[PDB]
Amino acid sequence: LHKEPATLIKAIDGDTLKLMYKGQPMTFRLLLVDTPETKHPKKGVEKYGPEASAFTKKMVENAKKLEVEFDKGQRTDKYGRGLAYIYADGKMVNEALVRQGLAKVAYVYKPNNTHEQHLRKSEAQAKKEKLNIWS
Repeated sequence: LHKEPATLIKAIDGDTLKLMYKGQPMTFRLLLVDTPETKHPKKGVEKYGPEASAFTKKMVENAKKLEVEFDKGQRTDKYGRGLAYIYADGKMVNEALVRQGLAKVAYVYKPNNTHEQHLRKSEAQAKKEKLNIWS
């Protein structure tokens, strides 16, 4: 796996970003994590949804550098969203959310599961610490 640069256009939700990648504007979905949603009329603003969204937003907006890292499987989902691990100043946004109890590890689709065990370890720790959704 390798990292490539991207530029923030817009943070949309806890787990969805609009980036400029290879000169094109693109929506990215964070791989392997589910954050509570702010969107949807069919749900509403779920609990911690707003918190997860502010966390993702500040972490990507305050970064000097953003990088995207595709996994080994498909790189877009059926909605045309890029599927990637996102890094802000070298720190993985997907892991940060999980480590804070602001996201669960998603149902996983091989072969797009390279950082699966890393994330599940951060998730067991946030659980252990009873943070946010594990409160």
